[PDB]
Amino acid sequence: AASRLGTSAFSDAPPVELRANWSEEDLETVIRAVYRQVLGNDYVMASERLVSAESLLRNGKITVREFVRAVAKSELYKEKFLYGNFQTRVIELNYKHLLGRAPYDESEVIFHLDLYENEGFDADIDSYIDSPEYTNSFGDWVVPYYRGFNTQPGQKTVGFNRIFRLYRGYANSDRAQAEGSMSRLARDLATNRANTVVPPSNSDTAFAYYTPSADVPPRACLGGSFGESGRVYRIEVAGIRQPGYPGVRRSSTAFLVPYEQLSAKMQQLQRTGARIISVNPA
Amino acid sequence: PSGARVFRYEVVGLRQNEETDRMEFPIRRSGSTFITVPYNRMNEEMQRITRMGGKIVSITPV
Amino acid sequence: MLDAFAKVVAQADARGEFLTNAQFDALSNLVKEGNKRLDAVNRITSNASTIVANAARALFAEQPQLIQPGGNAYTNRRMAACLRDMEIILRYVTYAILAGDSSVLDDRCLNGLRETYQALGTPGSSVAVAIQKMKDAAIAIANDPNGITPGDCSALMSEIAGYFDRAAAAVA
Amino acid sequence: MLDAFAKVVAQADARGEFLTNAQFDALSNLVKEGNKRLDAVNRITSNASTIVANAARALFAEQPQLIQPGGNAYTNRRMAACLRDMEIILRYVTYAILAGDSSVLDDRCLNGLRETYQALGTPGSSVAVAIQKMKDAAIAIANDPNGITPGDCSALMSEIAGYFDRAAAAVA
Amino acid sequence: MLDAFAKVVAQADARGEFLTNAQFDALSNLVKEGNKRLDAVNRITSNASTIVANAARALFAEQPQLIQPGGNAYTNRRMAACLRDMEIILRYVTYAILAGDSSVLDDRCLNGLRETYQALGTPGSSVAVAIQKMKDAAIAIANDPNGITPGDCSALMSEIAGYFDRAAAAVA
Amino acid sequence: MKTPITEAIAAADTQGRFLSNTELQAVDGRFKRAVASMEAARALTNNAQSLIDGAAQAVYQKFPYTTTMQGSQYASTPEGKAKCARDIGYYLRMVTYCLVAGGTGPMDEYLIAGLSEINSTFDLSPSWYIEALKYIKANHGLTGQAAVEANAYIDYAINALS
Amino acid sequence: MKTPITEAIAAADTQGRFLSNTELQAVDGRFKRAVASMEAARALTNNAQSLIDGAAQAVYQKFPYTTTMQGSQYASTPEGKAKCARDIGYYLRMVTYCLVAGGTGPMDEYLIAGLSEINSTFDLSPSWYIEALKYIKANHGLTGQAAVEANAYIDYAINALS
Amino acid sequence: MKTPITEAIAAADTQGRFLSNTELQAVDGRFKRAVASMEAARALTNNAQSLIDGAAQAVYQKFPYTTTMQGSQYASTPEGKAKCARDIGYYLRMVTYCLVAGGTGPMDEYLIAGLSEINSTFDLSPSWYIEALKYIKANHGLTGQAAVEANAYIDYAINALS
Ligand SMILES: CCC1=C(C)/C(=C/C2=NC(=C\c3[nH]c(/C=C4\NC(=O)[C@H](C)[C@H]4CC)c(C)c3CCC(=O)O)/C(CCC(=O)O)=C2C)NC1=O
Ligand SMILES: CCC1=C(C)/C(=C/C2=NC(=C\c3[nH]c(/C=C4\NC(=O)[C@H](C)[C@H]4CC)c(C)c3CCC(=O)O)/C(CCC(=O)O)=C2C)NC1=O
Ligand SMILES: CCC1=C(C)/C(=C/C2=NC(=C\c3[nH]c(/C=C4\NC(=O)[C@H](C)[C@H]4CC)c(C)c3CCC(=O)O)/C(CCC(=O)O)=C2C)NC1=O
Ligand SMILES: CCC1=C(C)/C(=C/C2=NC(=C\c3[nH]c(/C=C4\NC(=O)[C@H](C)[C@H]4CC)c(C)c3CCC(=O)O)/C(CCC(=O)O)=C2C)NC1=O
Ligand SMILES: CCC1=C(C)/C(=C/C2=NC(=C\c3[nH]c(/C=C4\NC(=O)[C@H](C)[C@H]4CC)c(C)c3CCC(=O)O)/C(CCC(=O)O)=C2C)NC1=O
Ligand SMILES: CCC1=C(C)/C(=C/C2=NC(=C\c3[nH]c(/C=C4\NC(=O)[C@H](C)[C@H]4CC)c(C)c3CCC(=O)O)/C(CCC(=O)O)=C2C)NC1=O
Ligand SMILES: CCC1=C(C)/C(=C/C2=NC(=C\c3[nH]c(/C=C4\NC(=O)[C@H](C)[C@H]4CC)c(C)c3CCC(=O)O)/C(CCC(=O)O)=C2C)NC1=O
Ligand SMILES: CCC1=C(C)/C(=C/C2=NC(=C\c3[nH]c(/C=C4\NC(=O)[C@H](C)[C@H]4CC)c(C)c3CCC(=O)O)/C(CCC(=O)O)=C2C)NC1=O
Ligand SMILES: CCC1=C(C)/C(=C/C2=NC(=C\c3[nH]c(/C=C4\NC(=O)[C@H](C)[C@H]4CC)c(C)c3CCC(=O)O)/C(CCC(=O)O)=C2C)NC1=O
Ligand SMILES: CCC1=C(C)/C(=C/C2=NC(=C\c3[nH]c(/C=C4\NC(=O)[C@H](C)[C@H]4CC)c(C)c3CCC(=O)O)/C(CCC(=O)O)=C2C)NC1=O
Ligand SMILES: CCC1=C(C)/C(=C/C2=NC(=C\c3[nH]c(/C=C4\NC(=O)[C@H](C)[C@H]4CC)c(C)c3CCC(=O)O)/C(CCC(=O)O)=C2C)NC1=O
Ligand SMILES: CCC1=C(C)/C(=C\C2=NC(=C\c3[nH]c(/C=C4\NC(=O)[C@H](C)[C@H]4CC)c(C)c3CCC(=O)O)/C(CCC(=O)O)=C2C)NC1=O
Repeated sequence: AASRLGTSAFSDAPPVELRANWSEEDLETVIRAVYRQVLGNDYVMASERLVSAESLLRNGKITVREFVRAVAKSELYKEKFLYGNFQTRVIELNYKHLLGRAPYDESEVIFHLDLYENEGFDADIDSYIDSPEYTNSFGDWVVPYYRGFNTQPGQKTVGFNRIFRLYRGYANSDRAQAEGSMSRLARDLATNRANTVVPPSNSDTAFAYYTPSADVPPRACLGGSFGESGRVYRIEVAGIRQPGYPGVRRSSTAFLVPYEQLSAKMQQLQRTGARIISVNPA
Repeated sequence: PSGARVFRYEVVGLRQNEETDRMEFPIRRSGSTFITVPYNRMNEEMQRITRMGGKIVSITPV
Repeated sequence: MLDAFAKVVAQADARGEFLTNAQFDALSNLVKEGNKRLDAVNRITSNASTIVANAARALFAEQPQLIQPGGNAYTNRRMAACLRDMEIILRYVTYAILAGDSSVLDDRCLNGLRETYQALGTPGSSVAVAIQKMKDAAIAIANDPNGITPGDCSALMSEIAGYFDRAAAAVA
Repeated sequence: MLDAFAKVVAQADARGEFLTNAQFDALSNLVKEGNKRLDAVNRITSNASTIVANAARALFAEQPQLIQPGGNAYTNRRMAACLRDMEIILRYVTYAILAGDSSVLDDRCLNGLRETYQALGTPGSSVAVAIQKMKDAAIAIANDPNGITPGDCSALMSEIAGYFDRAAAAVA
Repeated sequence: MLDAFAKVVAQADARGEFLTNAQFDALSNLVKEGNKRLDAVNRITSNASTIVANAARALFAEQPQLIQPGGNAYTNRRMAACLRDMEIILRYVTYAILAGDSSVLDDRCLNGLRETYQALGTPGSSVAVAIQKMKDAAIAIANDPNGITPGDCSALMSEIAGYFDRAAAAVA
Repeated sequence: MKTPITEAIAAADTQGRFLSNTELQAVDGRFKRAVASMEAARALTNNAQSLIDGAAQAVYQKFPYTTTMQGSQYASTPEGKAKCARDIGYYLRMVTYCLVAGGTGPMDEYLIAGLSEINSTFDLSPSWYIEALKYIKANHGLTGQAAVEANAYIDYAINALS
Repeated sequence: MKTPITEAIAAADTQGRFLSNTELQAVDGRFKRAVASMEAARALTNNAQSLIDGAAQAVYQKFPYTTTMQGSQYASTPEGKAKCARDIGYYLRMVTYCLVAGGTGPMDEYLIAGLSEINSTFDLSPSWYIEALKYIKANHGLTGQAAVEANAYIDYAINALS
Repeated sequence: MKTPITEAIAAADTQGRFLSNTELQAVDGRFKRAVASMEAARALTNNAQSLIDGAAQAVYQKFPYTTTMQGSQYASTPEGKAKCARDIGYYLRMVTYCLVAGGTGPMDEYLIAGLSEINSTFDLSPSWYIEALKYIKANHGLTGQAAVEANAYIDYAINALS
């Protein structure tokens, strides 16, 4: 299941280490890929590229690790993400761009935030860059890639869910996303709450399903529900627009429905135009 | 300024496949490798190179 | 990395002269015998695994010191490494055959390979013996005259032998 | 990374002695002529592009070997690199002139550059000639008296020339 | 890195023969007096700060040039660095003592420490003197006759002195 | 360079696997097309001088102002006419390198890289060379699939300059 | 290697702190158990020859096809019987090493590393060694906690082969 | 499932009340009848194969046309005869389930749950299964309370099919 989830093809690793480290062409590719991963697929204009770093990069004086750090600490990166977002959101973006994953638990935010508060941002990026994870998955000669999709390293299951919150498509950039300018994985991270996977748009209608548990039914039924034979299936929906009496209200929401009624409820929801995000047993 | 003044490190061939099996990328060449280390990260870089294994041949202030 | 075509055009660009008629006809000769080159590389790559495995068995039979305790092809981890490097050399030589030039063989192999073996303490002479065993195996499989259209490909076989020899000399 | 004031304090810290009266009057002279220094750096920075471009035209006329095919400047990639490095050297030397010392210039720009060019194969002597071309251009436009409060600052111009010369000698 | 048990196993693996009875009894003797080793490491770690501080006072009394202006330990930042490195070598020697072999001491740390100081300009001889001061301090704290069940620990004391000596000789 | 042969080799090298039939098929296609490619290269090189001078005059006619306005970036002086001839000769020599290499490798590495930088610093507007390449593409005097491939490379250069 | 003492040392090294009392307690427990571990190691090495020979016969009985099938990777030849007496001996030797080291370090460094690769290149079947290890675990003739430790290492190897 | 026990539990749950004496009396009646129910279930499963075989032959005799007339609904092929055996086996298994459950719950949940819809879509005739159930109701070979309860459940199925 590749196309719907969004992982079109992320199925190899681009090193630059070679006898021909320049390789006369391959270095161009490596530079592009670093820009795509570190700057979050931002469209960097030609004039503002970090020419000084690339100089040392071909010369061999700096490794790919040093190149990634140079971009990460350069003001090019800072203007896009660091200066303009909530600090916790910046921590999330750092995890996405440098270590190719999402925060697995609240302790990650605790540690990185404390670094930022005392040592400064430069030290925060340093910690990501030289963390054991970066040193192992990548190797100072391998451009960072989104390894969060693969589960081989050893990670909390929630990680998979969480990475799909940050990656909202191949085309998407974190400077320009549906929920941008505010924390995307903050309220959930404190409560260790799982997230339903929101597939990115693909030649069909899209309705980004925000999931604030402030006003939603619980994940479980927490009762007998209607009491009819069979368990209680929780159905989510986003784009409810047709029946606006005061204005529909809470256009994106979930309903806990007993099994026997699901069919009926389904058609009602389809009538309003909302595309059901998920139907999970509760 | 308690910085700059970079030092070049020269590294003995990392035997590899000895406590570094976990490393994802396979090392492609051992030894005859020069790494530009800055003064501020010199402490950490010593730790990393030695933890991986191997030795340092020479250190040249540039 | 410059394959044969790329090599000739690169030197001609360094001199700054339009490709001369002699160079054109040399390249046309290369294309005329290209099918043979492709056939040879296909046959070598189809038996890659068997080539490496048989050569390895022969090497450890002829030089038991390697697999005796305390030797460099002991511990089953170093055995895996040795097999890996033999097949790596075979892979890059097949790349070279397809290219028609030794550029790939020297770039991403043999360049700072002698030093790595020398620092690890692995005998480079034994590595050369292994390369030679693989040379005989590959040249035989690449000149096997049964199952294919007839012809003479001795020139290409000598070229293959030259690549293997270059590698063996560079490591020993 | 030091500037002129930092240079005198660093020396005095090495000796362990309070700033001597000679150093005090030297730095007072530096500040009394500070506006001159600022004007010079402003003029050079404002004309950076034209300085580099004119110097480049002159260089590729006085050493046609570099431009002629097979010279370290053909291929239009290496041409871009040459222009890039000329501008880089100008940038760091302007940093130095604003600072008033050469520490910034020798810490980043020419800190081993000679070895880099020696390995690349680019002649360091020609690079020095290019730096000299830039030197005369920049000196001329900084000493241009047309449209500014008058007053002789030959000393500052000599210092600018000295920094360019230090770079040119260090790269060759 | 290896420890005592690991060291004998590794030598036996190099030859390829099961551990002989003599090696078995040797390591059993080592583990029989292991509580001595634990006591020594516990006492040294509990007095780390005073060990380094007293040794530092003695070092700068014996070689005042270091704290005079312009010397390598001057300016209070390099003084902090000097204290840090003294504690670092103490820490790695403590690791070695708990292990029972100096393998860890020479495998991480002292692996080019001499070289790093030589490049920095820091006098290795002075470092050696400091290591000796710490040697006396540590042997005293680990050999104090008061506060523990009486017995013999002189063998381990000679071993500890040996580790400190190895560090001092490797850094100078 | 990005030569089809070495592109296949690199594709196999990044995945650490012996050359599969995929790469062999690619190289086979290159050898099949090489007959026409070499014919095209021979055609362009044999009449190279004629095409170079014709293109120079074409640019002079399309942009008369380039032959009159004073300045270093003009061919008003005989030295400027010489440099113009040298540049258009470079373009033709590079296209004949690309034809023989079998791909856009030569054009990419020995030209088209930082071309924007150079054309902006010395103020050589790309349009001049674009029109010159257009003349070459119209007067090359090739036929068949050889003409097709020669045109394709020329147009790659044209679009790269734009 | 992954010896208890050394892993405690590495754990302290990653934090950069002197060995705290927790680590010292751990290594003290190691030393306390070492007396029994070395007694078991002596017992295993004193009857090593009988164990190796018995395991070689056990695998011959479980897989008769392996003693008749012609080929290099079979014990149908006397050379193959020598190879069996070599490899089974290596596994028993590694078990004794693990017993002395108090951890799986030796097993990982000298056996398990790359075992998957080797059994595929030389056409060996892991099941052979698995059966041999089972025989060794049943005839080791140890008792008590020492027996528990030895059987744990043997089963580690068994599960690694599988 | 509409087991008597679970029915009482649900009746108390919808009112959020602790189990009153009335519910306890009902469950006691269940347990009183359960001795005969379990005896009957054991009897039916002891003769399960014989009962299914006999019922199969009964419908083959009562409707001979079903064993000759062409059509997927008919058993004019060995696979169709297998389907007949399978379905009468389903009915017998459901009867045993209902006997142990002490109620018609199992019969309603795993059968009699759109039986009309399915037989109509396939166009299979209810009469077939009705006669098969009749044979089972006569050949069950029970006596006493067990007999009356088992025949009651079989008749429930019969009237539900119509
Ligand atoms: C500290 C700032 C800094 C400097 C100084 C620097 C120098 C520098 N110049 C380079 C290239 C180059 N530099 C030149 C320069 C020249 N060619 C000539 O004919 C002239 C004589 C001369 C200019 C006056 C050329 C031709 C190359 C290209 C080498 C190549 O790719 O083949 C390279 C090779 C790798 C690359 O192009 O990125 C480096 C590292 N890099 C830096 O980051
Ligand atoms: C935009 C910069 C920024 C802010 C503001 C921020 C807030 C923030 N404050 C936190 C903790 C906290 N913040 C407070 C704050 C307070 N407790 C009180 O009793 C007071 C009323 C109040 C202070 C006056 C407390 C108690 C915690 C700890 C919560 C916990 O561990 O459960 C945490 C939890 C993670 C951690 O402790 O590392 C976050 C994310 N994070 C940020 O990056
Ligand atoms: C490879 C597949 C792919 C696509 C398609 C893609 C789209 C894409 N277009 C963007 C920007 C943009 N897209 C447009 C597009 C347009 N504005 C208009 O007026 C027109 C109607 C229209 C062009 C037809 C603009 C103006 C921006 C810049 C917005 C900004 O950065 O502020 C951005 C992010 C902001 C940025 O440029 O940094 C992305 C991610 N990203 C991808 O990876
Ligand atoms: C009492 C609290 C309350 C709020 C806040 C509320 C919001 C609200 N506004 C809606 C519609 C809408 N709201 C807008 C609003 C805007 N369109 C624009 O172009 C602007 C950018 C923006 C105003 C400046 C639009 C266009 C729709 C219709 C969307 C559609 O039919 O697709 C809908 C969708 C269903 C409907 O139309 O009834 C909701 C739920 N409803 C509520 O009951
Ligand atoms: C793809 C490019 C590439 C090349 C060329 C390459 C060669 C290469 N082979 C190596 C090791 C090795 N090579 C061997 C090979 C041998 N053992 C023997 O007994 C024989 C004499 C010989 C084979 C015939 C062994 C055993 C090692 C590992 C040494 C060790 O673990 O101690 C090493 C040292 C680090 C390592 O183990 O990887 C390199 C770099 N590696 C590469 O990634
Ligand atoms: C964890 C293993 C490890 C070791 C062993 C190590 C040594 C080490 N000590 C250093 C600094 C230093 N070390 C000293 C040490 C001394 N100065 C003296 O006067 C005495 C003779 C001596 C102490 C007795 C000094 C003065 C510096 C600062 C040098 C400078 O930048 O000026 C530096 C240079 C980078 C820096 O820290 O500023 C290294 C690499 N670094 C490491 O990461
Ligand atoms: C996908 C890559 C690829 C392969 C593998 C391939 C095989 C291939 N080999 C061919 C011919 C041939 N192959 C050989 C090969 C040999 N003659 C000998 O005596 C030797 C023992 C052996 C070489 C070592 C010869 C002589 C011809 C015919 C003449 C020629 O093409 O030069 C031909 C052309 C005529 C034909 O057989 O259909 C093809 C297509 N073609 C391909 O496109
Ligand atoms: C949690 C880690 C840990 C520690 C630290 C520890 C201490 C410890 N040290 C002991 C013995 C001992 N302690 C010493 C210590 C000394 N004797 C001398 O004469 C010297 C002055 C001095 C060297 C420091 C000696 C000689 C023994 C004798 C028993 C033996 O050698 O194993 C004993 C056994 C008898 C006793 O309780 O004293 C314990 C339990 N036990 C532990 O489990
Ligand atoms: C192989 C890749 C490559 C290219 C493309 C290349 C072009 C190139 N042409 C140049 C100059 C020039 N080229 C021309 C050419 C022309 N005059 C005209 O009237 C026409 C419109 C035009 C020809 C179509 C002129 C006038 C200059 C001098 C510009 C100046 O000095 O200001 C220069 C500046 C340095 C010099 O004088 O050589 C470069 C780098 N050099 C290269 O190595
Ligand atoms: C120190 C750890 C270590 C291990 C484990 C190891 C395994 C190992 N077993 C091998 C072969 C072999 N292993 C066997 C073993 C068996 N044959 C059978 O019929 C049985 C079922 C089974 C024994 C019970 C045989 C017959 C060979 C030779 C196969 C050949 O030469 O092709 C080889 C190939 C080299 C050789 O011929 O010895 C290795 C590397 N090598 C090592 O260095
Ligand atoms: C446990 C609940 C349950 C019931 C009740 C059940 C009955 C049942 N019997 C079926 C078919 C069938 N049943 C038969 C059986 C017979 N052939 C005869 O000659 C007789 C008259 C008759 C036996 C009385 C045949 C031939 C079919 C296939 C009819 C077709 O494919 O159209 C089918 C259609 C799907 C299939 O091919 O199996 C169902 C659903 N399946 C169930 O899961
Ligand atoms: C606050 C922003 C800012 C400014 C305005 C600046 C430049 C600057 N140029 C100045 C004047 C001047 N500029 C020149 C330049 C020259 N004239 C000549 O005939 C010589 C050839 C040459 C000396 C090399 C001279 C002589 C003065 C007057 C003396 C001086 O203050 O420098 C002055 C003093 C009077 C004034 O305000 O104009 C300033 C502040 N640097 C800055 O950062």
